[PDB]
Amino acid sequence: GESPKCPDILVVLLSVMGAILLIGLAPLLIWKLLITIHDRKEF
Amino acid sequence: GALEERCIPIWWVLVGVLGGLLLLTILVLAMWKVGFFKRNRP
Repeated sequence: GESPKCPDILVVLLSVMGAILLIGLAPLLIWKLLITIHDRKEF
Repeated sequence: GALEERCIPIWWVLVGVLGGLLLLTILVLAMWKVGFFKRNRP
């Protein structure tokens, strides 16, 4: 950014690992959420 | 002013991908084993 024109390596590495979690969790979260509603929604 | 000195060296990007994916695998297996995902309803 202002010297580390190259963001810190650890910061970048951690961010990628975090992004992977969000990507993997979204499909699962949507699936889990839909089941809960079909399951929880009192008919 | 030569090697812009990559702000994204190839190794670290590659390494982060493997670690994040490995973590997802363990979480998915754990949820499945607990039946969390088998729980579709009781």
